Amino acid sequence: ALLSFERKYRVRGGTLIGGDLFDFWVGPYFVGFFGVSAIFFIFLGVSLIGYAASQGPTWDPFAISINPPDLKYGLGAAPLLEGGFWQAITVCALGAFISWMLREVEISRKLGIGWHVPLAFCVPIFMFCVLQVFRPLLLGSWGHAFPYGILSHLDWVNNFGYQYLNWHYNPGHMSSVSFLFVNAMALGLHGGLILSVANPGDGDKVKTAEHENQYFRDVVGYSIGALSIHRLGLFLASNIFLTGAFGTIASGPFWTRGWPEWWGWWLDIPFWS
Amino acid sequence: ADYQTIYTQIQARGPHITVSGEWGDNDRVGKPFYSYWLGKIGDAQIGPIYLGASGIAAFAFGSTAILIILFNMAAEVHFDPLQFFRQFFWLGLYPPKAQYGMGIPPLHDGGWWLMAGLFMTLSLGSWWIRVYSRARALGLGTHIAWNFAAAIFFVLCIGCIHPTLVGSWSEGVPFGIWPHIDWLTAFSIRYGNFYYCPWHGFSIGFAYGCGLLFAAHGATILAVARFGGDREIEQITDRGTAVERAALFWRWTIGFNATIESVHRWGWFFSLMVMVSASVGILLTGTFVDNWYLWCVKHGAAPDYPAYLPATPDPASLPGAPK
Amino acid sequence: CFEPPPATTTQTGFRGLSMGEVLHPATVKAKKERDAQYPPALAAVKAEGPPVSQVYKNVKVLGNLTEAEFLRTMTAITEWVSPQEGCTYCHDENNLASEAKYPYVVARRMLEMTRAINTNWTQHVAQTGVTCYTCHRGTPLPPYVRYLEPTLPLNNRETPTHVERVETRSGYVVRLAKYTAYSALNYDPFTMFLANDKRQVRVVPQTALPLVGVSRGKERRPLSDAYATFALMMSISDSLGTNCTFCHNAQTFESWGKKSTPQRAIAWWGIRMVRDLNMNYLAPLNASLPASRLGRQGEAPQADCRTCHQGVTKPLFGASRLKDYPELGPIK
Amino acid sequence: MYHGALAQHLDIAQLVWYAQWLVIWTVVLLYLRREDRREGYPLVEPLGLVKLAPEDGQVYELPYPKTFVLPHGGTVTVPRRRPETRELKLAQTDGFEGAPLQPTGNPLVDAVGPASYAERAEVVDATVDGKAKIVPLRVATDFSIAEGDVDPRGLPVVAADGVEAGTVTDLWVDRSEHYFRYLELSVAGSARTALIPLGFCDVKKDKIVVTSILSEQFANVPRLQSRDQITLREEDKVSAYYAGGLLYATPERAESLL
Ligand code: BCB
Ligand code: BCB
Ligand code: BCB
Ligand SMILES: C/C=C1/c2cc3[nH]c4c(c3C)C(=O)[C@H](C(=O)OC)c4c3nc(cc4[nH]c(cc(n2)[C@@H]1C)c(C(C)=O)c4C)[C@@H](C)[C@@H]3CCC(=O)OC/C=C(\C)CCC[C@H](C)CCC[C@H](C)CCCC(C)C
Ligand SMILES: C/C=C1/c2cc3[nH]c4c(c3C)C(=O)[C@H](C(=O)OC)c4c3nc(cc4[nH]c(cc(n2)[C@@H]1C)c(C(C)=O)c4C)[C@@H](C)[C@@H]3CCC(=O)OC/C=C(\C)CCC[C@H](C)CCC[C@H](C)CCCC(C)C
Ligand SMILES: CC(C)=CCC/C(C)=C/CC/C(C)=C/CC/C(C)=C/CC/C(C)=C/CC/C(C)=C/CC/C(C)=C/CC1=C(C)C(=O)c2ccccc2C1=O
Ligand code: HEC
Ligand code: HEC
Ligand code: HEC
Ligand code: HEC
Ligand SMILES: CC(C)=CCC/C(C)=C/C=C/C(C)=C/C=C/C(C)=C/C=C/C=C(C)\C=C\C=C(/C)CC/C=C(\C)CCCC(C)C
Ligand SMILES: COC1=C(OC)C(=O)C(CC=C(C)C)=C(C)C1=O
Ligand SMILES: CCCCCCCCCCCC[N+](C)(C)[O-]
Ligand SMILES: CCCCCCCCCCCC[N+](C)(C)[O-]
Ligand SMILES: [Fe+3]
Repeated sequence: ALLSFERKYRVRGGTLIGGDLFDFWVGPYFVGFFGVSAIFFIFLGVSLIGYAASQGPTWDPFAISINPPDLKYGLGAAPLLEGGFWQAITVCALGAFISWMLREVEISRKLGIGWHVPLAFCVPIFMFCVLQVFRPLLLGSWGHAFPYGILSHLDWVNNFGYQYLNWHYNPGHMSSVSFLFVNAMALGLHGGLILSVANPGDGDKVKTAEHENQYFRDVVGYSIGALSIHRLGLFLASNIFLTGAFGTIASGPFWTRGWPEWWGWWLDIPFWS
Repeated sequence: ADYQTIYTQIQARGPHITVSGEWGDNDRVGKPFYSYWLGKIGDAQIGPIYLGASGIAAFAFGSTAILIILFNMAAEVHFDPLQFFRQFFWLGLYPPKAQYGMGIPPLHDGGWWLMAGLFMTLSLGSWWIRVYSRARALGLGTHIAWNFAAAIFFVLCIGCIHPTLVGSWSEGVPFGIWPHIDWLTAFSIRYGNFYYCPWHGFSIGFAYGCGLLFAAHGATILAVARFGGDREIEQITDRGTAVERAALFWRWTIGFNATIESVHRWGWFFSLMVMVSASVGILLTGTFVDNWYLWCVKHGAAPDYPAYLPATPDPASLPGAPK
Repeated sequence: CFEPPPATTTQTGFRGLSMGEVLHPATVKAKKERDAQYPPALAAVKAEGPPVSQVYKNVKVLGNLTEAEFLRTMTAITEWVSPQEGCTYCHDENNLASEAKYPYVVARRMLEMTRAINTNWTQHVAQTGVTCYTCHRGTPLPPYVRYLEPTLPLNNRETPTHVERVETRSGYVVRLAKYTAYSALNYDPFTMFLANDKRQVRVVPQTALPLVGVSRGKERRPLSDAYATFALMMSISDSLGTNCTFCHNAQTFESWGKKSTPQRAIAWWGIRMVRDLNMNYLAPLNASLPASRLGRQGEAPQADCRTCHQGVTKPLFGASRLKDYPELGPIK
Repeated sequence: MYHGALAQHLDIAQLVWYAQWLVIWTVVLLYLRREDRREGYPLVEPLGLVKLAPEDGQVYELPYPKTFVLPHGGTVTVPRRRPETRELKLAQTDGFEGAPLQPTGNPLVDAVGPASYAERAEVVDATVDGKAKIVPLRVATDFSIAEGDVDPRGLPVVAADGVEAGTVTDLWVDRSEHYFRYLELSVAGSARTALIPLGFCDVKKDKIVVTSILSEQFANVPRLQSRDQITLREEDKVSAYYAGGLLYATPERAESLL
C-alpha cells in the first residue's frame, strides 16, 4: 500500500491552508484542503455535464456537446439550457484546475522540493483562461468561447481559424506551432539519449555522463548538459502557450482582417514596392 | 529559490573532455571554444564537431537540394535580387500542377521538385546513418536513431509515399515558407477536413502529451535539482532521494508513478508516436478514405447542430438551375 | 501593425461554433461613407408625349420612354458614368444620334447588360438591383476590373509602382498574392474560374470512400485543383470584406443544408452571373475598344466579385435605385 | 465500388482504428506500466506468521529483472527486494492507515520527512576515467572559476537567522560535467567543515545567503568521511540535511502558510 521507501517521507506539514485538518492520505492520494476543493468542483462539474447532456439529443460521447451562449447574451448570465450550463461548467473547470495546482504546491512543500511543477502547470491554466475568459471579455460576449464536446470543440477551433482566412499565417501561431514541434523533438532526443546510455544492449557497460556529452558534440557540435536540457524542455513546452496566447488574443480584439494580409507590413514597405 | 534552476551562478572551466569511439576519433574537427553567456543556461563549450563520411555526405546531398530550391525560387522573381529578399516567404518550388499520374514530369511543371525531393531524401538518409553510427561508436543504444527513423518516415510519407499510392505527384508538399503551408489546407480541404481523421487526433494527443510531459519532466527535474536529480544515469543504477522524492510527488498527486528510467521511455514513446500516428493517417488518406468527415458520419461520430440562419439547399441540385 | 478594439462581431452559426463576421468599426465607416457618394435619384418626371421611338432617330433600347423620362435617364447615366466628361463623352455635340465615339456603342450594350442583370439575375441581385453607378462609381473606367493577368493596384485609380506594372516580371508573385488576400497560393481564380464556365469549383468527394474508377492515377484530379478553389475563396472573401464563415460551416465546407448560410447560395448565383456578364457581355467588347483599353492579350477588362462589391457584403451597403429607374430592370 | 470497402459495412480504416487502440493499450499497460514498477515494488504492509507466500497480483505487476552492468564494475539488478532496515524517529499521529507521521526527535539529525536519504551506495561516484567525479578545487587543480563570476572563497555564510555561520573555504566541482555542485565552508566556533549544495546558496558579491537552516544548525550537517572525496550516500545525506530545514528549521515552517 506504501512504496518500499515511501514511509519515511510521510510526515505532517507543508500545508498551504488547513493544517492537520486534511493533512493526510487516502490510498496513494494525498488529500489537503485543495484536495477537498478539487473533488468538490469535479463532482459539481461532472454532474453539470451529466445533467446538461441528459437534456441534449445524443449520448454518443463523440457527438455530445455543451455550448456557450449566443452573442446576444453579452457577458451576462444566460438561460440554463442555452449557455447557462456552459457558464457554470466553466467555473467548475477553473475551480478544479486551480485546486489541482495549489494541491501540488503543498505536496511539494512536504517533500522539500522546488515548486516548479505547479508552477509549470499554470501555463496550461492560463491558456484556458485566454481562450475562455480573457478573449471573450475582450470581444464582449461569452459566446466567443469554445464548446465542451469531444469533436465539437474542433469545430470551434476550425471555424475560429477560418474566420481569419488562413490561420497558419498568424504570427503567434507560427511561434506556437514551432515550439510544439521542437519540444516534441527534444523530448525524443532527451529520452532516447538517456535510455541509449543506460541500455547499450548485450552486456556492455552502462555508459556515463561523459558519453552523453560526446554524443551530441559529435553530432550537432554542441551539448547542452544534463540539468540544462530539463530547463530547456521546461522552456520549450511552456512557450507553446505563452507565445500562442498572443496570437489568439490578437485575433478579433487587435486584428480583424485575414492573417496573411497581416504580412503586408513587410511586403508593402515602400522601398521595395 | 534554487537559483541553480534558473541559471548557473558560478561557472566552472576546466580541461576539455574527450570520450573515444571504436572509430573516427581522427574526424573531429575544431578547436573547442567557450561562451560565457551561454554558459549560464547551458554547458559553455561549443565544439568540436565530428565530420566523417555520412555527415559530409549529408552536407553534400542537402546542399544540392537547396540550390535546386533557391534557384527555382530565384527564377520565380525573374532573378531580381531585391524582390527576392522581399518575396522570399511567398516563393516556392511546386509539385506538378497538371495531372501526370506517376510519370516523371517535365522539369518546368514539377520535374525540379522531384529532384529536390530526391536529394533531400538522400540527405535525410545519410544523416540517419550518422545518428545511428555515432551512437554505435560510443557504445550507446540506437534509441535516438529509432525515433528519428519515424520522423524520416513521416516526411517520406507525405512526400513520396502518399503520392505514390494514389498515383499523382501532384499531391506532394511544395518547398518554401508559405507554400508548404498552404499545402496543409489544400490537403485537408480535399480529404474532407483533417480534424475528422482519427490519426490526426492520435498525433495531436501525443504532441500535446509531449508538451505536457516535457514540462512536467523538466519541472520535476529542477524541483529535485538540489538532490542531484539531474544526474539521471546514476539515479537509475542507484536510486536516490531525488528520484524517490520525484516519485512520490507524482504518486501523491496522480495516484501512480514512473521511475527515473521509465519516464524517458514514456517520453520517447510519446515522441515516436506523434510521428507514427501521423504516418498511419497519411497512408490511409486517399488510398482508403476519401472524406474524413463523411467517414466519420458514416460511422456515427460526427456532431451535428441546429440551424442558426436558415437551412440552405444546394442551388445546383434545384430544377433547371444552371451548371 | 494592429487595428485597435473594440471590434464588431456578428453571429452566422449555432452558438459555440465560432461562426460570424469580425469587422473593424472604422474600416466599415470609411466604406460606408464612400459608398454614400451614391447620387440620389433624379426627381420624377411625368410622362407626356410620344414614345421617343417616334421622336428620336437612333434609339434602340429605351425607345419605350417619353422624352422627359428618357432625358432623365441620360442625365442619370451621365452622373453615374462620366460626370466630369458630360454628355459629350459618348455624344457628338451636334449629332446626338452619332455612333462615332466608342463610348456610345458600349454604353448601349451596357444598357442591355444592365437591364439583364436586373431582369435575369434576380436570384443574385434581388430587389436591390444594379445601376451604372454600381460598377463605374462616377468614372468611365470602373475602378475594379480584371484582365487575363493579375493586375495591380486593385483600384485602377491608383498609380502603380515600377514593380506593380504588369510588365515587370518579378512583381508577378506580389501581384498574385494581392488578388488572393496575401496568400502564397499559386493561382489566379479569375482566369480559371470567373471568365469561363470551363472549370469546376467543387473539389471535395461526396462519399466517405474512394469510388473505384475515379481515385487512381491520371483518373484523378490533381491536388492543384484544391489550391485553386481555396484561392478563389480567399478572393471572394476578400472581395466582400468577409470570411469563410460568412458562408460555410468549416466542419464541412462541402455540405449545404445546415452547413451553409443563405449567403453561400447567393454567391453561388453570383458565380454564374459573373460568368455570364463576362462571357456574353464584357469580353466581346474588345471589338469596340481602343487599344488603350485592352490588355496584354487583346482582352477587354472584365468583372469579378469586387467590381460591384468593392469590399462589402452588399454593394453600396444595400442601396437601391431600382424603383427610381425602372428603365433598367426588371422587364416584361 | 469503393477502395477500402471490406464487407457490406466495414472498412479498413475501422479495423485500423481498433488495432491502433489495442497497440496503444498494450504498450501502456503491459509494457510501460510494468517498467514503472522497477523501484519501490513490491509495496508494503503486514505479514502473517507463516504468511511468507507469494501474493498473486504482486508477480503479475512486475516486469522481469533487468541487469545493469556498471561502468567501473559490478552489476545491479532491478527490481529487487530492498527493505528499509533503518529505525525511523517517527510516530503515527492517529488511527487512519493514511494519517501522517511525526518526528519524535530532531528530524534533521534523525533524517526523517524532507530530511531523509536514500540508501545510496557507499561509493565515490567516478568519472569515465575512474577518478573521483566530485572533488574540491583544492584537488582539482585543473579547474577554475570562470572570468566574471563570484569567487566565493573567503566570504561569509549567512544563515537564515541572519547570523554569520562560517566562511567559505572551497568549492566542489563535478569533473565529469564541469559544474560546481557544493561550497565548502568552515564552521564558526567549531572544528569541522560542512558542505552545502549549490542549490541552497544565494551567491552574492559579499555574502552567501542560505535561508534553509539556522546558524546554530550548521553544526549538525552530516560529516564526510574522507576530507577530499564524497560517496553517493553522503551526497544524499548532506543535501537532505538542508532540505529538511525548509520544513523544520523553525517551529512555524511545518505549519500552514495562511
Ligand atoms: C483551421 C484552424 C486552424 C488552427 C487554429 C487554431 C486556433 C484558433 C488556435 C490554435 C492554437 C494552437 N495550434 Mg493551431 N495548429 C497547430 C498547433 C497549435 C498549438 C501550438 C496551439 C495551442 C493549442 C492550444 O492552445 O490548446 C490549449 C490547450 C489547453 C488550454 C489545455 C487545458 C488543459 C487543462 C489546463 C487541464 C484539463 C484537465 C482535463 C479537463 C481533465 C482530464 C483529467 C482526466 C484525464 C483524469 C498545428 C501543429 C497545426 C498544423 C500542423 O497545421 C495547426 C493548424 C491550425 N490551427 C489550423 C490552421 N490553432 C491556439 C494558439 O495558440 O493560437 C495562437 C489557438 O488559439
Ligand atoms: C486551441 C485549441 C484547442 C484544442 C485543440 C485540439 C485538437 C485540434 C485536438 C484536440 C484533441 C483533444 N483535446 Mg482539445 N482540449 C481538451 C481535451 C482534448 C482531448 C479530448 C483530445 C486529446 C487531448 C490530449 O491528449 O492532450 C494531452 C493529454 C494527455 C496525453 C493525457 C490524457 C488527457 C485526456 C485525453 C483528456 C480527456 C478529456 C475528457 C475526455 C473530457 C473531460 C473528462 C470528463 C470526466 C469531464 C481539454 C481537456 C481542453 C481544455 C482546455 O480544457 C482542450 C482544449 C483545446 N483543444 C483547445 C480548445 N484538441 C484531439 C482529439 O482527438 O480530439 C477529439 C485533437 O485532434
Ligand atoms: C486546415 C489544415 C489543418 C491540418 C492539416 C494537417 C495535415 C495536412 C497534416 C497534419 C498533421 C498534424 N497536425 Mg494538423 N493540426 C495540429 C497538429 C498536427 C500534428 C500533431 C500532426 C503533424 C505531425 C507533425 O508534427 O508534422 C511535423 C513533423 C515533421 C514535418 C517531421 C520532419 C522530420 C525531418 C527529419 C526533418 C528534416 C529537416 C531537414 C533539415 C530538412 C532540410 C530541408 C532541405 C534539405 C531541403 C494541431 C495541434 C492542430 C490544431 C491546434 O488545431 C491542427 C490543425 C490542422 N491540421 C488543420 C485541421 N495536419 C499531420 C498528420 O498527422 O496527418 C494525419 C499531416 O500530415
Ligand atoms: C505547455 C504545458 C502544458 C501542460 C502542463 C501540465 N499539464 C499538467 C501538469 C503540467 C506540467 C500537471 O501537473 C497536471 C498533472 O497532474 O499532470 C499529471 C497536468 C494536467 N494536464 C492535463 C491534461 C492536459 N494537459 C494539456 C496540455 C498541457 N499541459 C500543455 C501542453 C492538455 C491539452 C494540450 O489538451 C490536456 C487535456 C491533466 C491530465 C492534468 C491535471 C488535470 C486536473 O485538473 O486534474 C483536476 C481535474 C480533473 C481530474 C477533472 C475536472 C473536470 C472538469 C470540472 C469538468 C470538465 C471541464 C472541461 C471544460 C471539459 C472540456 C473537455 C472538451 C474539450 C473535450
Ligand atoms: C516527433 C519527433 C520529431 C523529431 C525527431 C527527431 N528529429 C531529429 C532527430 C529526432 C529524434 C535526430 O536525431 C536528428 C538529429 O540530428 O537531431 C539533432 C533530428 C533532426 N531534426 C531536424 C529538424 C526538424 N525536426 C522536426 C520535427 C521532429 N523531429 C518531429 C516532431 C522539424 C519540423 C517540425 O519541421 C524540423 C525542422 C534537424 C535539426 C535534425 C537533422 C536533419 C538532417 O537530416 O540534416 C540534413 C543536413 C543538411 C541539409 C545540411 C545543410 C547545410 C546548409 C544547407 C549550408 C548552406 C550554405 C551552402 C553549403 C554554401 C556552400 C558554399 C560552398 C562554396 C561550400
Ligand atoms: C476522501 C477522498 C474522496 C479522497 C480523495 C483524494 C483525492 C484528491 C483523489 C484524487 C483522485 C483524482 C482526481 C485522480 C485523477 C488523477 C489524474 C488527473 C490522472 C491523469 C493521469 C495522466 C493521463 C497523466 C498524463 C501524463 C502521463 C502519461 C504520465 C505517465 C508517466 C508519469 C507517471 C509521469 C510522472 C513523472 C514525471 C514527470 C517525472 O519526471 C518523474 C521523474 C522521476 C520519477 C517519476 C516521475 C514521474 O512519475
Ligand atoms: C454614354 C454613357 C452616354 C452619355 C454620357 C450620354 N448618352 Fe445620350 N445616348 C447614349 C446612348 C447609348 C444612346 C442610345 C440610346 C438607345 O436607347 O439606343 C443615347 C441616346 C441619346 C439621345 C437620342 C438621340 C437620337 O437618337 O435622336 C439623346 C438626345 C441623348 N442621348 C442625349 C444625351 C444627353 C443630353 C446627355 C448628357 C445629359 C447624354 N445623352 C449623355 C449614351 C450616352
Ligand atoms: C459592372 C457590371 C458594370 C455595370 C453595371 C455597368 N458597366 Fe459600364 N463597363 C463595365 C466594364 C467592366 C467596362 C469595361 C472597361 C472599360 O473601361 O471600358 C465598362 C465600360 C463602359 C463604358 C465604356 C467606357 C470606356 O471604355 O472608356 C461605358 C460608356 C459604360 N461602361 C457605360 C455603362 C452604362 C451606361 C451602364 C449603366 C446602364 C453601365 N456601364 C453599367 C462594367 C459595368
Ligand atoms: C460566400 C460569399 C462564400 C464565402 C465567404 C466563402 N465561400 Fe467557399 N464556397 C462558396 C460557394 C458558393 C461555393 C460553391 C461554388 C460552386 O461552384 O458550386 C463554395 C465552395 C467552397 C469549397 C469547396 C466546395 C466543394 O468542394 O463542394 C471550399 C473548399 C470552400 N468554398 C472554402 C472556402 C473557404 C476556405 C473560404 C474562406 C476563405 C470560403 N470558402 C469563403 C461561397 C463562399
Ligand atoms: C454586380 C453586377 C455584382 C457582382 C459582380 C456580384 N454581385 Fe453579389 N450582389 C450584388 C447585389 C446587387 C447584391 C445585393 C442583394 C440585396 O439584398 O441587396 C449582392 C449580394 C451578394 C450577397 C448577399 C449578401 C447578404 O448580406 O445577403 C452575396 C453573398 C454575394 N453578393 C456574393 C457575390 C460573389 C461571391 C460574387 C462574385 C462571384 C458576386 N456577389 C458578384 C451584385 C453583384
Ligand atoms: C529514388 C526513386 C526512383 C525516386 C524517389 C523520389 C523521391 C524520394 C521524392 C521525395 C520527395 C519528398 C520527400 C518531398 C517532401 C516534401 C516536403 C517534406 C516539404 C517540406 C518543405 C518545407 C519547407 C519549409 C521548405 C523550405 C525550404 C526553404 C525555405 C529553402 C531555403 C534554402 C536556403 C535559404 C539556402 C540558403 C543558402 C545560402 C548560402 C544563404
Ligand atoms: C541528459 O540529457 C541530455 C543532455 O544532457 C547532457 C543534452 O545535453 C542533450 C543535447 C541537447 C541539445 C539541444 C544539444 C540532450 C539531447 C539530452 O537529452
Ligand atoms: C479526431 C476525430 C476522431 C473520431 C474517430 C471516430 C471513430 C469511430 C469508429 C466507429 C467504428 C464502428 N464500429 C464500432 C462498428 O466499429
Ligand atoms: C493520444 C492520447 C493517447 C494517450 C494514451 C494515454 C495513456 C495514459 C495512461 C494512464 C495510465 C492509467 N493507469 C494507472 C491506470 O495505468
Ligand atoms: Fe530526463
